[PDB]
Amino acid sequence: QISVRGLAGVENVTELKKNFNRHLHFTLVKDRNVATPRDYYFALAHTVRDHLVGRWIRTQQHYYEKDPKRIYYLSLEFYMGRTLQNTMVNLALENACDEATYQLGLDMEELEEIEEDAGLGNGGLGRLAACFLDSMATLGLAAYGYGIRYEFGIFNQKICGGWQMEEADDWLRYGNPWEKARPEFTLPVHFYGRVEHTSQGAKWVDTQVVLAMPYDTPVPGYRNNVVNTMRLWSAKAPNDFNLGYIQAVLDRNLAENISRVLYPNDNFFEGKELRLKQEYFVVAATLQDIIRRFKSSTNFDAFPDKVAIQLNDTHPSLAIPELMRVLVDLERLDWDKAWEVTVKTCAYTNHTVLPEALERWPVHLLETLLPRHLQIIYEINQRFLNRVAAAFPGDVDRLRRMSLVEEGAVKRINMAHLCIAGSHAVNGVARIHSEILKKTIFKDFYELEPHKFQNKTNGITPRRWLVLCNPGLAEIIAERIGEEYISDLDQLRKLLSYVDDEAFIRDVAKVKQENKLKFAAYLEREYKVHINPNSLFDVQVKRIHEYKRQLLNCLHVITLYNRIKKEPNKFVVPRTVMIGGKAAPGYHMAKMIIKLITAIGDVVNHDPVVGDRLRVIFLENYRVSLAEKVIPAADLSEQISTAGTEASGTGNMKFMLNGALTIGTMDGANVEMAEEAGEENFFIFGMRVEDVDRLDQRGYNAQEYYDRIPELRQIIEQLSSGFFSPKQPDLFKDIVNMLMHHDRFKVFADYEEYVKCQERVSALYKNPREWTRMVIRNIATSGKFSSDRTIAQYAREIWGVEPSRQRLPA
Amino acid sequence: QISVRGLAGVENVTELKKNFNRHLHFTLVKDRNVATPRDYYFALAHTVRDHLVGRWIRTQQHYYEKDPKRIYYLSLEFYMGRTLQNTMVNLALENACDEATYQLGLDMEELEEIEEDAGLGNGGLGRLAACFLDSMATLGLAAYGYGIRYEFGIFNQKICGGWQMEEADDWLRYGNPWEKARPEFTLPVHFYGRVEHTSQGAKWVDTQVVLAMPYDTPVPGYRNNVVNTMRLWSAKAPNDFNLGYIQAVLDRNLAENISRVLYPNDNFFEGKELRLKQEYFVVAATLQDIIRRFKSSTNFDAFPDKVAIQLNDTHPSLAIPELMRVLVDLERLDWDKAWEVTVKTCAYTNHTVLPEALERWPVHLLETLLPRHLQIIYEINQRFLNRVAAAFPGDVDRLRRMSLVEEGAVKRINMAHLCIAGSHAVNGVARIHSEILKKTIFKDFYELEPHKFQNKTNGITPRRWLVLCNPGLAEIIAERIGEEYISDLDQLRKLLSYVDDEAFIRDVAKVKQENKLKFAAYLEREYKVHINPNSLFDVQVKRIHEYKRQLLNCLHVITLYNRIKKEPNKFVVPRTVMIGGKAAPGYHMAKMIIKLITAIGDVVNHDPVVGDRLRVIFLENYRVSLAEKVIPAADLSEQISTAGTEASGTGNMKFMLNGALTIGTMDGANVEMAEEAGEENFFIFGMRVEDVDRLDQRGYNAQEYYDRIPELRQIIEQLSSGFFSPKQPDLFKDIVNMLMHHDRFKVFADYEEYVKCQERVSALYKNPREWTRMVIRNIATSGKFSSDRTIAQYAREIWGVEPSRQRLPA
Ligand SMILES: OC[C@H]1O[C@@H](c2nc(-c3ccc4ccccc4c3)n[nH]2)[C@H](O)[C@@H](O)[C@@H]1O
Ligand SMILES: OC[C@H]1O[C@@H](c2nc(-c3ccc4ccccc4c3)n[nH]2)[C@H](O)[C@@H](O)[C@@H]1O
Ligand SMILES: OC[C@H]1O[C@@H](c2nc(-c3ccc4ccccc4c3)n[nH]2)[C@H](O)[C@@H](O)[C@@H]1O
Ligand SMILES: OC[C@H]1O[C@@H](c2nc(-c3ccc4ccccc4c3)n[nH]2)[C@H](O)[C@@H](O)[C@@H]1O
Ligand SMILES: *Cc1c(COP(=O)(O)O)cnc(C)c1O
Ligand SMILES: *Cc1c(COP(=O)(O)O)cnc(C)c1O
Repeated sequence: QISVRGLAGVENVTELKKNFNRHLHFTLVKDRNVATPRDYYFALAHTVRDHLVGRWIRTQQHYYEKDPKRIYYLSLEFYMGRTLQNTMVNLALENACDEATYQLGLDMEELEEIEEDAGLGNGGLGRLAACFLDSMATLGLAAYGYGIRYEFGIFNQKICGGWQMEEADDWLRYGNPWEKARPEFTLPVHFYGRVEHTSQGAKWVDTQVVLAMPYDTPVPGYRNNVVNTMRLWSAKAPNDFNLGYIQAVLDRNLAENISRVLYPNDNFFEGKELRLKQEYFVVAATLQDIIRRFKSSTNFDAFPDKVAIQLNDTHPSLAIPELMRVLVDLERLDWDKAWEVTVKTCAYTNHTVLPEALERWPVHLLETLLPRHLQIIYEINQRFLNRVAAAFPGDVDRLRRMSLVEEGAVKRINMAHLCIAGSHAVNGVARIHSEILKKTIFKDFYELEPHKFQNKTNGITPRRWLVLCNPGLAEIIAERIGEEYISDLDQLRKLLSYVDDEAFIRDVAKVKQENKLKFAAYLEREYKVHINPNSLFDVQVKRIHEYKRQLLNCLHVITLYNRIKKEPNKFVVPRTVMIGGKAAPGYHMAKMIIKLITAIGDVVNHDPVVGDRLRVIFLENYRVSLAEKVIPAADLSEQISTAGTEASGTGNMKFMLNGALTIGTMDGANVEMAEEAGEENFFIFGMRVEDVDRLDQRGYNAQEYYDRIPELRQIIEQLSSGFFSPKQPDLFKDIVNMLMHHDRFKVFADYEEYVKCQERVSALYKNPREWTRMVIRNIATSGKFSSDRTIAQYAREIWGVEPSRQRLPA
Repeated sequence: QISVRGLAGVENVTELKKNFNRHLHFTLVKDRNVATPRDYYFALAHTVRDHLVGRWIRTQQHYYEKDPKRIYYLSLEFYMGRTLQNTMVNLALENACDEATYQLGLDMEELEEIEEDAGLGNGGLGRLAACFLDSMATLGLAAYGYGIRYEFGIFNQKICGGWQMEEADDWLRYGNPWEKARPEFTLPVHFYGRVEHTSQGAKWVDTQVVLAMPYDTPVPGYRNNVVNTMRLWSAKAPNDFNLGYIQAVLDRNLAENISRVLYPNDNFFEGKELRLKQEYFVVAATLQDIIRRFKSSTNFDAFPDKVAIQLNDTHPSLAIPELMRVLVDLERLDWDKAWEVTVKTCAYTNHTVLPEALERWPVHLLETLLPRHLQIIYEINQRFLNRVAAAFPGDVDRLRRMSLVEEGAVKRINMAHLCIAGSHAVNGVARIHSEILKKTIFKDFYELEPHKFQNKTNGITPRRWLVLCNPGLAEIIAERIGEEYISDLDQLRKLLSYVDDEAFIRDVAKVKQENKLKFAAYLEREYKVHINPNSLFDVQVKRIHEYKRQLLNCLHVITLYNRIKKEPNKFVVPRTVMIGGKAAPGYHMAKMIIKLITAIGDVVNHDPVVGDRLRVIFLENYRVSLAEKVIPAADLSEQISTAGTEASGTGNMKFMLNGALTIGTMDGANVEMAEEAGEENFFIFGMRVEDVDRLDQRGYNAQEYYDRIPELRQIIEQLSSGFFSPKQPDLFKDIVNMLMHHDRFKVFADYEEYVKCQERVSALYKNPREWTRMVIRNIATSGKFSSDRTIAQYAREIWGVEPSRQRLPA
């Protein structure tokens, strides 16, 4: 059908067909008379997977021979989503598989919908790791993603009576055809115990052992025959574990619980023992694998020339004292030499400045669980602070501020401080965020070691986030500028030459309308919800958080509703307002925000006077596969966090690439997006970081805004009085009370400017041709936000390796 | 190499080779440069498994079309052992696979040793189920084995300091290539709750749900292209289970523990809740599957014409009240009609008369866990006892004896009574055992319903237990009488014509010597133990139990030792005495017996005066794969249980078929073995059942034997005084005290006759030609003990179906 999907050659189609039938028979043990769509999905998955095998084996063989510097990306989260389509795209098999299945009487799109998301992350941080793996493979880097194979990923969200309910995501129930268990490379991980000091160094003894069993998933690069590995560890008890008899066998679950479930908090630290066990488990198993591979190339001076470890936030920070432990206690290196190796090997990426998100582990927990690591952390701290004292003599308050050990009611270790001390590079994830790091929370560290601090603005992979989810747009683009942009997204700038081309304008607008029709249809089928496909699709999808200000969106929606009720017969641009995202199960205010949104929908969607001029829809169970459907359908992207709070954002970039205009604050990467597209082509509003600081200095008083803005007062009165909850009039009191007396995110302060900016959005939507022209200017300047650009920068500026677009032989 | 192993055709060998290489690449994702023997085993297993698929699909298709009566064999235990060789044997692929692997530079025997036993049973009862499945497939019956897929089977036994230690049998660690998960046929099972009575019958409500997920294993018949199914259920929690958040997900293990571990007691009832859950779980899931398959053929009058359910002991006895529950509560049949259907569908096999082995469940447990089933059991009991009262008016003690409900400190349900009331047939497992049932524990039931009681003497499959484990013997037999005997074992009678044939005598003796050399070699390799291969191999392998009297064997061994010490320079026939078996982890006396055996070895094996005239070896970790090695090597089979205690025995039959002579009591199937071979060709000794009864009537006084037999007194003094435990002189006091004051199994009473009989064994071993002639007479008359004979009898006399030796088309 479409060119970017590759060729459907007769020989290939014929071979895919027979391999599909072979798997259906020999692998699934079914005949076509009792096979279900799920069986057909599996037969296709095994057929496609077979094409990865040769490339996977030859890629790993190649790294063994060439011995390049290896990149180890450590993360507690990898939000991969579905794998089938991505694999076809990267191997150029999509059209051929479409043809083969069609000849077999099957609709491939239908089979794709059967696959479960691999949801081993919470949101942005996890999904960034996934885009990064795709880019590292596409750029030919010898890169390995290491994490935990959670049995249960991020929970499935059900909405019941307008409230979030959670159910376990049993993603492995039907099997996972994309992983290969490797029980032969199982490794031991130690916990608890005690330290004993001998004539010959420290020894960690009397430990409990848990086994780490690896499962390997292939990561194909884009049409370059490179297939890298993501290795995820699963916890297993040893067979003599606890070894009356029956109870000892049942108690094996204590050990195996380490890999059972993903902690479901986004941007929030919960200091539980099980989480600490997960963090050490991934680090300890991974480092043994790293050292093994390094020895199979005795002198660790070359270690940093052959190994880079990138810490995705502080969650794998124990890699620093673990590497020291191994080098000092096991390999017998002197401390100073070991520390030199460690610093040159490790680099740290920070993804947040919110205080409640920073990891500060109680000393008593580390003391019990990881006694030798605590000793090492203390020694690191003493040596570090000796350097600080030498650099800033007499500055005693600096010593307390910079210490890895925090004093107080309960002593804690600040893991960010540990990572900075033990890494040769520290980066933020968007220019404004990296600046904020140097000016505020890490200022002291920047003054001691300015050379460590860098920026690496985030990106997204244009394979998944354009070619895969929006083939219509990819095609009309390729028609004008060829296919090269898929691995060189900066080529999209060539599209500026078409901003006055009538045919292109029409095609861009047509693709959006088709995407909107398709999404409107999906809504009716799977959720029996009707929507007007000619309305402006106004979408805010991301995790539910106070800092992301879904509440500000709600205030605008109610404003719109109230204005319609006031002048029913006045024309207003019709909108469908869609808000989706998951709340952490323990985050009460986030759960209340979900209920407010559905409550607003209950009123608005059933008021005859509104008609279909305004609809408010809560999109249930937002996840990667849903993002792939809704983002291509969106007209307006809401990126409205309080300035200074969203470190980068990446949903923002997905919307830009897919033909939505953005309404947003000057926060995170929004700043760079506006810079690339031009401020005239972006709907910017609200306080800047400097304005937020000014307000904090004089004191934020929400009452002032309530007193001066009658439309806002009306909304608050509606909320308090029970207008949106007739049977439970005080249902939203916690929300009102937060907004009026302890709003850390200054929702009222940006309300007036937000509403006025939304009016400018509506005015532009009334002129389709100029709306589309502005869309073309955004798509055309989205190239900087490819994760290929991001990864090339990490490679050259942190890891010391050169990317390559050269193909291995098939 | 050898004929019974089939043909090695060029086309087949070529195809096996390329499929082996294909699996190594695509399935295992390895190249030959990093592959290990384990990878090679897996590649071979997948290659062989592919040959099962077509036959498996076509067999099950065939049953769907023809709609024959289906046989459901319900068991909590299936002791399958290894699958690779058995599969090759039954598909005629052994020689071809041997040739293919040899051409690839691999030794197939080596690869076979990598496979784990599937050890989902304790011993005889579990292994009987496995032989039965093989026979049902070989006889073309539409038969299904249903059980539980335990994550951990029977524990691995390690001996440390002469004591048994247990370690978990993590048999699934590397995967199981022989099963197919079928998550699509998952079914709900209910627990707890309460009963509510409506206008329209009872309703079981407020239950907790556990899901039963099936895994299917193929069961190939011998060269007939039939492949039946063994379906084993695994426990899974529902996704809303327990649904703070993290704890709710971790608590899923409560539900999943149902299928975690096999209870490791042989012939001993332990009344624990988890065991009851396992029993209901298998029954409830299985019955839904049965009914489903029956409806997909509304009138249940035909149910017994289309379904037979065989209960392997009382462990699945809840099938009776569950079937009633489904028919009465769900399908709305009247009670009397439902009971008629149930009785005609169910049949019960009893495997023990030991009181401590009989299941008697506390009423309070059933009341809490299965409230509706308890109501039904009460109703069954009332109606049954009404029949008894009508038949035996005024006999009130009979009413209390026959009741399903036992009165006392704690009320219990007698599950054997339930099974008899609810089955149209009840059988024992050897003629003497079936007689014992009618004369003692089930006498009252036999008087009420004589027609229900039958015998079905046990058997073993001659595929695994001759062709597979003793190819040398199978071949020298086939040379004389052709290959037909492998599925018609009665043809072995033809061998009586060769009892005076000098060439045959020599060949039989040669095969035994080769087996003994091979086993002696295995001992040195894997256990660094040296043995004299010219000695008489005297073996007792079976679970460790007081009733099996390993202790009597020990007394003979010590007698032999003491006699040598007394007259060192007198010639005695050299023996290697091997004893193996597992003790239940909580069975203290059994663990003490293991320690006594190793203790005797420590003394005997290191006494220079004994030399290699006597060796005592404890065979560690006895299991099906070890049985396949040691049984072909044995000269003397010890089958020495107290008369009346071993219901049948099946190890006895394995030894007979493999060229060992038997020393044994007239117990279980030993009686029928002696009858078939002739008493002159069997070493029979000891009390008969009638003698044991006589002694019990006058009172067993062990002191009498001690007082009259000086050789016995000497042994007891040695045990008490610390001769076999220098550092812990009173280590064996529990044993001595049991033997002298509370021996339920009358070890001393059979001692004199046992020792004298062992002397006759030694005298015959001195004459190789006559030893071998007697061996030929045993092998030649072992035909009755094929499980094909047994299954043909169940089919004709209980299930109402005809066996068939006709081949399906390949
Ligand atoms: O090896 C992990 C899984 O191995 C499956 C298995 N997987 C593969 C396999 C084979 C090829 C593959 C190629 C790409 C990605 C994944 C791949 C996986 N071979 N065997 C078993 O079916 C499953 O129970 C087990 O957990
Ligand atoms: O850099 C990728 C993304 O990382 C998100 C992010 N996620 C987390 C996060 C994610 C999971 C966490 C779990 C425990 C403790 C803290 C945690 C913090 N921190 N930062 C940022 O909010 C977003 O702007 C960003 O684009
Ligand atoms: O389906 C059960 C197992 O399915 C394996 C699988 N097994 C088969 C299969 C395929 C053919 C078979 C033929 C005979 C016996 C067993 C057979 C099993 N196909 N897929 C997966 O690799 C494993 O993770 C999963 O538990
Ligand atoms: O019939 C097969 C075999 O069954 C054995 C047998 N095994 C059990 C057994 C096995 C497991 C049990 C678990 C719980 C409670 C009772 C249990 C009883 N009962 N009988 C007999 O001892 C043997 O002579 C016999 O040949
Ligand atoms: C991209 C993405 C995110 C990140 O969105 P932000 O708006 O940057 O927070 C979260 N969840 C999913 C499923 C995504 O695909
Ligand atoms: C046959 C067999 C048994 C049964 O032996 P008995 O001597 O009849 O108790 C027990 N265990 C294993 C492994 C077997 O193969």
